[PDB]
Amino acid sequence: SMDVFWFLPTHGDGHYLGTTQGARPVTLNYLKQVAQAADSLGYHGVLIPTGRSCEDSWVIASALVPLTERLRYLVAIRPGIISPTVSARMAATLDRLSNGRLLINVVTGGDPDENRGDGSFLSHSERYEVTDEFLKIWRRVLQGEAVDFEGKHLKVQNAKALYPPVQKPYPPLYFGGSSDAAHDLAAEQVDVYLTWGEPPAAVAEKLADVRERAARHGRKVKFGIRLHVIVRETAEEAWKAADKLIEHISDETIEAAQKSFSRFDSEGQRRMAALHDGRRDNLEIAPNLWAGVGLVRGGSGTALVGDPQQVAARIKEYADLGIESFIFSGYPHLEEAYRFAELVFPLLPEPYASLA
Amino acid sequence: SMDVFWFLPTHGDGHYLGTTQGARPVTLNYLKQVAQAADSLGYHGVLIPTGRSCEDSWVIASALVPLTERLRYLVAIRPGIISPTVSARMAATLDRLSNGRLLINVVTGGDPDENRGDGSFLSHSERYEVTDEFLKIWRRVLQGEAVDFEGKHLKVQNAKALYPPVQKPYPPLYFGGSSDAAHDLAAEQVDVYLTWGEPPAAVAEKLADVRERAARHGRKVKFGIRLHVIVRETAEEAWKAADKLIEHISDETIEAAQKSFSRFDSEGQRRMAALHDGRRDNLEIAPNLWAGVGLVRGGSGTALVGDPQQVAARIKEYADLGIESFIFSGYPHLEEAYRFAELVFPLLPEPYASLA
Amino acid sequence: SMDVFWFLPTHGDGHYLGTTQGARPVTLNYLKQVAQAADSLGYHGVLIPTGRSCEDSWVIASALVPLTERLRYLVAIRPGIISPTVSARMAATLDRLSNGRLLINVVTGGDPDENRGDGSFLSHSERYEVTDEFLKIWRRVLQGEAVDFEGKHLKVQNAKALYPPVQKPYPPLYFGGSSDAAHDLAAEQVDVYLTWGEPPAAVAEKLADVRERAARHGRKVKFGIRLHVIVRETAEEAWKAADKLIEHISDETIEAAQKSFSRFDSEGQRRMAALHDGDNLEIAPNLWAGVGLVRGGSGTALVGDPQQVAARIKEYADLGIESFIFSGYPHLEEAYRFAELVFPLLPEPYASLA
Amino acid sequence: SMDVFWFLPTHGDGHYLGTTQGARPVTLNYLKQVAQAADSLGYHGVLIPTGRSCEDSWVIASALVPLTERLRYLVAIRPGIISPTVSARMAATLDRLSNGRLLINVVTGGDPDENRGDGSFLSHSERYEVTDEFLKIWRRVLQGEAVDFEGKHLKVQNAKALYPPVQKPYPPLYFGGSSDAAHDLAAEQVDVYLTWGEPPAAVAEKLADVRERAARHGRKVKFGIRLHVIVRETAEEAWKAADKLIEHISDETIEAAQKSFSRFDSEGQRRMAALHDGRRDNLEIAPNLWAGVGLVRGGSGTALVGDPQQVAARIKEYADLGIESFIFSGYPHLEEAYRFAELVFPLLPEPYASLA
Ligand SMILES: Cc1cc2nc3c(=O)[nH]c(=O)nc-3n(C[C@H](O)[C@H](O)[C@H](O)COP(=O)(O)O)c2cc1C
Ligand SMILES: Cc1cc2nc3c(=O)[nH]c(=O)nc-3n(C[C@H](O)[C@H](O)[C@H](O)COP(=O)(O)O)c2cc1C
Ligand SMILES: Cc1cc2nc3c(=O)[nH]c(=O)nc-3n(C[C@H](O)[C@H](O)[C@H](O)COP(=O)(O)O)c2cc1C
Ligand SMILES: Cc1cc2nc3c(=O)[nH]c(=O)nc-3n(C[C@H](O)[C@H](O)[C@H](O)COP(=O)(O)O)c2cc1C
Repeated sequence: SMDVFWFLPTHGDGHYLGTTQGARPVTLNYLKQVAQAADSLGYHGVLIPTGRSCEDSWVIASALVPLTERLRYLVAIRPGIISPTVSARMAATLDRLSNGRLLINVVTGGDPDENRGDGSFLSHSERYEVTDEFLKIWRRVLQGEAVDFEGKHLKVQNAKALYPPVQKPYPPLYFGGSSDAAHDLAAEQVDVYLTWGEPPAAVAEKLADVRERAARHGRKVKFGIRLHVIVRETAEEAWKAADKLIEHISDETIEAAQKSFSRFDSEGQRRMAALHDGRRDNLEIAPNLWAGVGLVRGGSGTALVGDPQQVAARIKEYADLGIESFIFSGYPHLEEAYRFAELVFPLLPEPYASLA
Repeated sequence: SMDVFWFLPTHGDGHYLGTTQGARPVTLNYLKQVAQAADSLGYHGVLIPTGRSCEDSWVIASALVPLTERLRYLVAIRPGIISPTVSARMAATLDRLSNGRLLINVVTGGDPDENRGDGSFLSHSERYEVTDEFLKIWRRVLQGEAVDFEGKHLKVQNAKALYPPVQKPYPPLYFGGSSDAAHDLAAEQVDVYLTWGEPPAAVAEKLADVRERAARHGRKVKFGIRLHVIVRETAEEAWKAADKLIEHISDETIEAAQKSFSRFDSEGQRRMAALHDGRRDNLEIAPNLWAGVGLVRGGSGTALVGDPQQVAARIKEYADLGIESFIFSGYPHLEEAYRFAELVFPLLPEPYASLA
Repeated sequence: SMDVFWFLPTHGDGHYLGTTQGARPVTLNYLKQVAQAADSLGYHGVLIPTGRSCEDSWVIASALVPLTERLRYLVAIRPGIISPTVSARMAATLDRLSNGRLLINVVTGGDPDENRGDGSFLSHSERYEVTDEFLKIWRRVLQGEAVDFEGKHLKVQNAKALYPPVQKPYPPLYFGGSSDAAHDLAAEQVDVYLTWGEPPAAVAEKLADVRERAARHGRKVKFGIRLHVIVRETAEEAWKAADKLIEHISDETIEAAQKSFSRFDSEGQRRMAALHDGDNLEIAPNLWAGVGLVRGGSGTALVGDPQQVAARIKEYADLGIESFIFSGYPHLEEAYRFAELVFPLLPEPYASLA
Repeated sequence: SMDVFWFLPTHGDGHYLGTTQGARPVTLNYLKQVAQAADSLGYHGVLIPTGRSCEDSWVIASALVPLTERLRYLVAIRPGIISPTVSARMAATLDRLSNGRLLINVVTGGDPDENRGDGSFLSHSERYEVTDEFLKIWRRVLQGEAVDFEGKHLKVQNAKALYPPVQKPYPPLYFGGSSDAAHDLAAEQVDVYLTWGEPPAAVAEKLADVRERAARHGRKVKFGIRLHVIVRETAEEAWKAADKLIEHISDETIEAAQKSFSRFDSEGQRRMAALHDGRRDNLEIAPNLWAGVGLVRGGSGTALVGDPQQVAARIKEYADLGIESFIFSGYPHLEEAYRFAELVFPLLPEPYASLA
């Protein structure tokens, strides 16, 4: 069992990092190009990022749903800046229009400055308290229940969603986060726990922690990983692309990016930035795991680099740990979606082996 | 100058009111039908209702935008249940994908039970205080300002919308409401003031009140009206159709709907229900102005009934009062969009006279 | 088993016959409206007419194929004005793009003036000879065979269609015609035999004739009927709609239509135009011939309440008719009217769609 | 003045020539991908090839017209296998549906076996006699005339097309062919004469000949060229890409392809295969003009290879001869459409300089 996702670059796209050379602006036409490419190639879905640097996820996902047949959309909900009852009605409507193709990514918000710009002034513990109260209302409302809820942060009275979703009991909940509060929330309410591309040993420890917490609640959760990928026909070509991707990066931009990550209140971001510490040398932190992406890009900071045999082998290693969802990306997002499907799909389990 | 809108029945559609006989469920295909009908017939735009009884406005409008060329979407924002910065980003993204076809309807929420289900426990004056603070943030954020705002209800710090909208300074704000708080808010911040289909004398008084208040703020506002329409080739056919529309309505339905409106906290809803009082006699409150819709339906509760000459004549009276936007609807919404465009457009000003 | 089709008005649409009042021109947007209506309402497919007065069937059908999900397209081929190998490749591409939603209507051409305008100067017997030779090449080419064929009219040598169709052995062949040559052709090569809306006794005789010939060829053919439909909630409303449909028709237009039909070398058109002789328009219970007063081709309509309309359909079904191709004025609104009033009274899956 | 076209691979696509390795099947989805890329990237149009090895041109263009906004479609008509009146009606319908985006490529048919497979048994002179009679009927029918014509090959009597086209007097006629009959037909009836990518000196001679013949008819024709393009950021990358494109070609495929080109009765095809003769050495017949494509591919068999500066300079040479249309292609067609648009458009005249 394996779900392979792609990524919609709603914050921008291009050939290189840290420079405007060869940059592609986010347009409806280009988003349509990437989404329809992923649809026809047979990817399970696409992850749509959310944040101040992105166009709105819900507008994009809804606009592309009628233009695609099978592709699923992993769209982010952001508790604390929208009413849970309103959020559930949006989730139901999009799930209904898409005929059950909506997936939910629970995003807590790691940048306090970004959160204060949205009107939320909560501490790290308070953000997860809101998310816990949010998910309880959202899950119960989508199951047809008239919800009365009075917690520390959220209060609703007779909350209903009159239009039930297609997927039961509700669209699957995906969630990522590395703090103790995050792991407790994942073990109790979510369906899939997502992690960024740490080395296999570190990933295994995070998964074991979630399993133990989930077992105490009598639940099991599935696991997914988010990874950039630079795959070519030969390993030499792949590594040249990795060097070419970050050649135009200045040392000033590396210093500014690391200082901005230090201001983030996110344990996942602190772990991702601690793999390189803004150092251009020794970026291969593990076999075929290259951390050059994290020099500038925020969030996902590691990439699998190599020929198809090497990339599939690293995928198999993550798969052997219990991971069933893989969310890949590449620069630029259109071309690399074709490249990954044509070079790696035949080496993956069904149905990806037969798609190519 | 005149803009003629149609209506997207996101809360359901059918041939009759108050019954499930001959009802059309809200599907993507059917909404596509109505929106594409309105686009090709030459309607200026469509109004999309919002509320607990509707599918989500933002998901619907975004899904239909790539499937239409010229048609504009009058979409509702609801201050108090969503962050103003997030709402601004959504408007910008939809305005960008549509290439400047987005119009905003500011909705305060007249049903206290619906609002408490959304997590809002505000009084009537507090709801208008929130909307005042919400609109101030939203308007400035869409103009490129990094906004700091600390009011009674909303507080943002470094609120930014990085993607500017297509329409300047922002997508136009349409607003409806009959209370004194509503008239102050409309005179200060909105672009078009909307009213439901009251008789011309009452409409003139509401328009005169708004003009006077807007002058104190050094502004002028445009005016629009919302009406159902039952137009046939002869007056007898129109009046026969109007009778058939409410033949299945029972007294229990009338009592249940009217008592439900008593719980509503809306001045505009209270004015609309005071026209008919839940009684089936004397439903023609003015020449060719029939209030039979408001027996069950909430919100717009009056319709123009007559032959094309009479309907066009009633439209001119409203235009002579200063009304420039007309938002029409009919049952069922697909067929009646064709009927109005084929029977009434040739009798209206340009460009509607030349479309046929 | 029953297939209910609708109709794409590619030659024009409106509310009334014989007048330009309330007419809807053929645009991409309006064609999109009718096709998407038919798709979402659950119609099996749409028949797309062909002729000098229509937009080209292949262009329209291709343009609507990516905008529809389940709807089938009954598209016409015209032997004698296009190479059979070229026609076969077009059928294959459209069938592949549509994922097997293409249906083929074989049209021989009943208007000699229109045929001479396209460059074909064949007699009535010559038209069916060309069609017979056309279909033999077309059917074999789509089955992957490199075809060598040298007939009286058509000659191909190493004719191949490299892209195989989705439907096997080829997209189904629908054909209509009342002559003895047409019946021989239908019994030998076609899959569905279509007739216009004659009264049941006349329809039954034509079906019996095709059945006997098909048994001699060791085949069975399915049967379909083409019918206009005017259905309202009560019979009085339906008949009022029928009267309103033809109120703008004078006798100058009637004489122009009948004189035009006197030049058609078509057996199915003369049988259709002999039911009214240019009053007493109800030639059978709930079968009204007012449509054929101007419109060439389909000339009868079922008029009545849903119970009456379904009953007339049930009578046709009991004779062996499995395909029904309906239409109404205007074609968008009436597609909804038929689906909401008659589908619940029809067999599966139409009973469950509404 | 310059119009830059791309190409729809309706006969198949892939990463390499002469092998099925890394091949992309022609699907509706993939054609939608290529066409929409060219539309959003700003190409004037796409050329759609015709022939036994392709999916039908008219079905494809009709399928993509509603899915694109500005892109033009250069579609081929083959006289001798379809009635001119029927063909004119198809052009009118597609021109009307596309709102005047249809361009016509007149194709005579160079393969006698393909022509005999379609039922045409004509010699080279007879094919041009048929085409001459075909175009006269087609052009006049589209101008509203009821045409009576009795020629050597074609006879129509009261031929009419009731639906007039959008472009007047008819959609522009593009034509390619190098024989004396082709040059007479182009100078007499067509709007744009197209040639394949021969060296600049040979192209200049052909253009001067077509100019002289057209002047005797008191006409001027525009000129276009069809070329493959392999452009990368550096010249070394381009030539390695050119070498890799034909590395998997075996000599049993070159011999089987050259023997089939001999059977062709096509002057232009004969000149194209005379540039290389099937040899793998000295394929650069002119500065940055590489003939490696014509080793297998029938028809267009020369490519521009180099860095953006070199490719732009070769384009300028052809333009200096009077060429205003450039029809480009690349492997694979989706990726290379972006590559050409991002590397060469800024070096071209307006509007291509401002698109990037
Ligand atoms: C796969 C994945 C996807 C994420 N997507 C987003 C996103 O779109 N926007 C965002 O702000 N944070 C995103 N995050 C980060 C977390 O959702 C959250 O914002 C925060 O960083 C978690 O804090 P914590 O790790 O200290 O518990 C994502 C994390 C993961 C693992
Ligand atoms: C044209 C128009 C459209 C409206 N649309 C909505 C709507 O979609 N949802 C809603 O809850 N209220 C709608 N309203 C009503 C107001 O937005 C609001 O809910 C309330 O009635 C205003 O309160 P007030 O009348 O006491 O000033 C609309 C009003 C008008 C005139
Ligand atoms: C259901 C049906 C559909 C037809 N559709 C067309 C059409 O679209 N265009 C057309 O020219 N003829 C059409 N025809 C007519 C026949 O295909 C053909 O032109 C002629 O009338 C048959 O010749 P015959 O009756 O003399 O044997 C149709 C006939 C039937 C019964
Ligand atoms: C730019 C261009 C495009 C062409 N496209 C086609 C095509 O789509 N199909 C085809 O069969 N021939 C095509 N040809 C070739 C001619 O249309 C014709 O078939 C033949 O090869 C020319 O004959 P001639 O050179 O002896 O005069 C094309 C030629 C050119 C220059």
